[PDB]
Amino acid sequence: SGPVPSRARVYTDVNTHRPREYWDYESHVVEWGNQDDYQLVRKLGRGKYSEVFEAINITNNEKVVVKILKPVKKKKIKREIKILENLRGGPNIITLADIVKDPVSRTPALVFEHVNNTDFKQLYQTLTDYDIRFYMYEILKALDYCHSMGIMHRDVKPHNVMIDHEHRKLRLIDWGLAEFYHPGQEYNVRVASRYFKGPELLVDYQMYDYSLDMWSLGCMLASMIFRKEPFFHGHDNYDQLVRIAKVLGTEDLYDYIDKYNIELDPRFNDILGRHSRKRWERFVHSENQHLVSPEALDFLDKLLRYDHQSRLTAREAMEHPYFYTVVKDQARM
Ligand SMILES: Brc1cccc2nn[nH]c12
Ligand SMILES: [Cl-]
Ligand SMILES: [Cl-]
Repeated sequence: SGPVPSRARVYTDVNTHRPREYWDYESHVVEWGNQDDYQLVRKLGRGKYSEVFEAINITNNEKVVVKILKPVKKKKIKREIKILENLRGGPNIITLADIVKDPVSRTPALVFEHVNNTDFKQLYQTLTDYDIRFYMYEILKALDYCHSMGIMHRDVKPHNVMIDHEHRKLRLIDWGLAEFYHPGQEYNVRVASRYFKGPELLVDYQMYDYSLDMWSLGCMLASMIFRKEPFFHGHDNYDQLVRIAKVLGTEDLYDYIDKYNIELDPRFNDILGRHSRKRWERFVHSENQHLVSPEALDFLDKLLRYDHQSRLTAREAMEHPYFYTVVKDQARM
């Protein structure tokens, strides 16, 4: 018969208990402002597939970031707006300041609070042990918040984390793939960037939850403490699962597939083979050993599980011994 159903271990019913308007983004009515309140200063480098500008609010001479929404379903645009409005003011969440259309092209754009175009990817292979712990804890505050608000990010990766290293400030950005969690909803598995895709995405298990973000976070942590970018380096989406299976082992993979009665794409039958679960010590060498501790490996091991239900929640992660010194230093401000 079909795949075995799954529910989030935490924040399972939070959208059900909200008014319909909170999560029913298709029925959201946007008041569209005038892009002529803003003057674009310069294009920010965000890849071939993104149009983001530094701009000035000409009324108050404030710096902002403008994101021009490349043509895409109006439903996706409402979804990102409604999620950004719901999360506005949450810890380490980017602030949506305005929603505007070009008066001529009528192209929709999002206006955000200014952040420097310094993403985590530029910094996260040069950090101290303490700074990896510090910024991981700041990312967890954003994830525990959006999860508690019934939202999964689904595109957690270094490029989507903006850091002001001088002020030790972080923002989680690009909510364009984010969704509301509803118990029993089957989601699109064609989300996230290859190297950060959870096993649920790779084996086509659609009834996933907030725990997807916790896999992505584990991939980022592994890349940082082992200085191995990316940690799971697949040629394509099929090879991605093989790269995972060569570390996590095939026994736990086939147990996962059996537990949720997953129908494994036939292409997997040749390429997964048979692999032991590897000890993390295998990835430790003289140029990363200063970032690796028993605490870091214990924490990483609890994020990188095939079974999405087994992974730490954001709040459980924030309680791990890996963050004791960060928590203590925060309480003393
Ligand atoms: Br770049 C950038 C900056 C601020 C918010 C953003 N949301 N998506 N990309 C963003
Ligand atoms: Cl990235
Ligand atoms: Cl989607």
